[PDB]
Amino acid sequence: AKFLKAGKVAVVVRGRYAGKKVVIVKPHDEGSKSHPFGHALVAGIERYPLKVTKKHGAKKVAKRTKIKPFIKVVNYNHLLPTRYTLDVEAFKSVVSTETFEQPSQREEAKKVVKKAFEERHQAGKNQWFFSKLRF
RNA sequence: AUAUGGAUUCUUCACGGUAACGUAACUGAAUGUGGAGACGUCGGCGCGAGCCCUGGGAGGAGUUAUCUUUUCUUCUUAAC
Repeated sequence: AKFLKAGKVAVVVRGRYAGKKVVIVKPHDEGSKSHPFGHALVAGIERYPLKVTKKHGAKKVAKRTKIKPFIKVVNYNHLLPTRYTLDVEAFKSVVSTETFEQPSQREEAKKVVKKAFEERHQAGKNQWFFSKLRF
């Protein structure tokens, strides 16, 4: 009866990313010395790709499909779990507790996440995840 | 009207905080939505400003047969 697993998709509810979909990578149920609460390490989308029609040229399609990712430690109370799933094995090793608290390692993980999201978006799958929420 | 500095970009249009949110900055046309402009009267209570009262001290003046370390007066600080 536990659903906050390592591939669950949730919606951020607070903190500059509210209304943006996210996928849980590493959960921490019994808190930690820092962040003494139930929290998860998540990677999400900050700038969703724009809709592409058949009239768009080669240059414009590549521009409109760019995705800007982010990584964040989020309290459980600030997430809204969904029923969707997204495999994270391609980038689970690069995001962890170590990659935070260091500016250089945060950017290295983000570009790896960006490449994974771009390839996932191409050859369309997980269409709900890449669709911007309307509110 | 315009230039320089700063900021931003090879992940093109910034990062931090669990969060409330923070910052020297940190593209946004049509169209749409929201806020400010924009609001009665009476009652007590809290707080601020000016005034009033008052202690010590540094100056000036008055009274002094007798008494009064005394009576009066100056000691101020704007927008931004």
